Amino acid sequence: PIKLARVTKVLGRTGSQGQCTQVRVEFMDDTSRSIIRNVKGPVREGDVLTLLESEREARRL
Amino acid sequence: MKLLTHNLLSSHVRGVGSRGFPLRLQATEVRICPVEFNPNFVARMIPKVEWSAFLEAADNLRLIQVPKGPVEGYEENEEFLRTMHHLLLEVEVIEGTLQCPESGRMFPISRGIPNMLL
Amino acid sequence: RRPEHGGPPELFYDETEARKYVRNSRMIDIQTRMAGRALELLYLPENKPCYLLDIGCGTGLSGSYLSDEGHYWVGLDISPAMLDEAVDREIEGDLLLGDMGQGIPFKPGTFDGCISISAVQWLCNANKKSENPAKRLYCFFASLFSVLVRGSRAVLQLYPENSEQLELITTQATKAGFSGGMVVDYPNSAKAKKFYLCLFSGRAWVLEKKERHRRQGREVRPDTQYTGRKRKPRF
Amino acid sequence: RNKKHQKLKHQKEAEEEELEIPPQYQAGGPGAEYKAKKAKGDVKKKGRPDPYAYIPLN
Amino acid sequence: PLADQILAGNAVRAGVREKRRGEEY
Amino acid sequence: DKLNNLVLFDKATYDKLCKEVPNYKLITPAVVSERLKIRGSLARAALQELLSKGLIKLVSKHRAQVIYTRNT
RNA sequence: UGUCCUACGCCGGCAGGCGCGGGUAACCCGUUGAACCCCAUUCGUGAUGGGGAUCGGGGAUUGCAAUUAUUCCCCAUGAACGAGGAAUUCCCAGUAAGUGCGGGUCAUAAGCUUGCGUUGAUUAAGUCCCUGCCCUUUGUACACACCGCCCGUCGCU
Ligand SMILES: Nc1ncnc2c1ncn2[C@@H]1O[C@H](CSCC[C@H](N)C(=O)O)[C@@H](O)[C@H]1O
Repeated sequence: PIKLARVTKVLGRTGSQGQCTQVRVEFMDDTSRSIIRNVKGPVREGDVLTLLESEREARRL
Repeated sequence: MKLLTHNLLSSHVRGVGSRGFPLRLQATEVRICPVEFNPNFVARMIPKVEWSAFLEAADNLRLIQVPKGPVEGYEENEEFLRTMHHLLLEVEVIEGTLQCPESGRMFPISRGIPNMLL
Repeated sequence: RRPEHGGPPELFYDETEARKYVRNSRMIDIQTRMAGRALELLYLPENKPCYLLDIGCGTGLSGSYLSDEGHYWVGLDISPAMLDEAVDREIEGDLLLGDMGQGIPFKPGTFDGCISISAVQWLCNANKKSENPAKRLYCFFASLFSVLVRGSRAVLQLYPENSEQLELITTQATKAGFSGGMVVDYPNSAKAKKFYLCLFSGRAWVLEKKERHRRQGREVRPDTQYTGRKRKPRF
Repeated sequence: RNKKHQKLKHQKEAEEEELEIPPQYQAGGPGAEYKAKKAKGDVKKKGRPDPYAYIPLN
Repeated sequence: PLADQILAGNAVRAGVREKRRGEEY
Repeated sequence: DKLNNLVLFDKATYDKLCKEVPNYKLITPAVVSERLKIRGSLARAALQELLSKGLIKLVSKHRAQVIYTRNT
């Protein structure tokens, strides 16, 4: 199910070429859950994302 | 669908290998496409192929009028080699079906290309 | 920049790409002389009828070249649009739709020769999580060594985007029993550098002493034309 | 700069194949004569066939 | 510490890098 | 394949134009040319003739794009 | 930028020809009436009014001399080319790109190289995956080096 969630903290540039951004995300519908995600594109604090599969939390070193 | 092409076919699925051949045939409409006749091609592919495969495949395709044994020669028997030319190289099953014997997988020959995917 | 980066070959090779492929003069000309080089690169004897595989057939202009030389062939491909425009081209041979990396569905001891044109480079990268290029290449190459006649030949044309693709392809080929090598046609050229993996199923002594005395830090005579030179015969 | 680029791209290719060879032996069992000194290209000879390269597979 | 090495090994370095790129009268 | 757009009004084509063009909700040369299989210059001429008889409403005029639509 | 730049008058359809003025120059070309752009007409998916190569005829101009076409003009011919399997170039804002105009080379080219203005963006504000170069630590992995196998069989002088 489509679930929407807001960016609180961008954790940094990840990926081999720096193509992705690791970011800290909290949900609006339940503003208690917190997840870590990888995004493509320019992200600043306050961006709200639409997640198709909001179960797994992404990871890169 | 060329007859030699089906009768060299096997099943590329992992379990039944390499005993997946021969594939069972069925035809709903058959066409004849003109193909050039080099008798050396037929004379070299006749020793290559199992002939009981021809018997079972033609019985699947309703057809009986084939030679029953390996017809080996120096390309001197024009009537025999012409019959195998018509049957193998010219008879095409443009629309048809294929059933895998040892796995049961279904392959529709749909104008005139069978799909053989996962 | 390159077709491989588009994704899986079932999605980059859609109907629009097929219609741009069939109406492309450079594609026709280059892939035609590549089919010529491919058929000339395996030493199948002259005036001898042979049975061939033409995998990565796409349009079948490689198959049209094989049928032009009198030889019959079986086409195998993954994209339906390529097979649709190939049957629209009224090619002589028989086609088949199926992924090559899963395995070629043919009985062993079958084909006199194999020709692959611009297709083996697509098995070097994984576009699905279930996909693994190493095992896929191993399976596809083992399927070649199975379905081919022992002692037949297989030419495998490619444009490797780096040496890692060549490394993995050659390792998976040599671990499937294949014996052969690489014909790199026009190696130092750029517009004609084409990779074809071809496969088949079976006085000094005094100088040293003076350098010793130089390293030891003492005065040494200058090294000249007359360093080691026999002054006279000794009676 | 593009010269050294291309040259040691080729050198990396050769080194990678040469380092492929020993584990290939373990787990299991190039146009230099056609290089033109005057220019980048590929010059034909009469004694030998058209320019090529043979790297055999082990 | 071991906790610091594990956390710093599973996180991403961020921040420091500067790129030098590029009236009244 | 090769289009065979008519260079001039046929009788049936002219009748079908006169009784099917004035109810389309969008009148441009391109749509009449594509769905009547006619050459676009004569499509423009037919649209100008239909405007001249006071039956179709022009919306905007340009050298690049001209658009008409129904009166009501 | 200019003692070859040129205003203007007359002739020829055009290249061009004749005459008469200005300019050693923010003084004259020159309020540099540029092209893209803008506004109307024709065209209608057609290797077609797209594209111009290559040719046939004639005219004009610079040169001692234009043949193997110096250059330009007019009429005719309308080839390949349908967005390039594949190797790669440059680039982060008045920028790329589209578009014209100047300077040097020059009796005549355009054909390089330098500049100028006009219209005006897509992406990006990161990285060390490829390449270059600079560091630091190290010489423990691999390679080298060391040892071992160093191929066997008969046949005559
Ligand atoms: N794994 C795979 N299995 C089968 N076909 C594949 C494949 N990966 C790529 N291909 C095929 O490779 C082709 C590349 S285009 C080749 C066209 C052909 N050489 C010609 O010009 O006649 C496509 O038709 C694509 O479907």
